[PDB]
Amino acid sequence: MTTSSRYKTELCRTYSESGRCRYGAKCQFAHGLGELRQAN
Ligand SMILES: [Zn+2]
Repeated sequence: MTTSSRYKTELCRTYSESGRCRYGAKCQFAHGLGELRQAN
């Protein structure tokens, strides 16, 4: 069963290198590629 929602499916890829960080300081997913649940 696990969580019945869970956050997004993205990940701090190149972002973590001070790039963009769609959620600077608050990033957990939404960022560069982030296609865990779309190719992984
Ligand atoms: Zn980030």
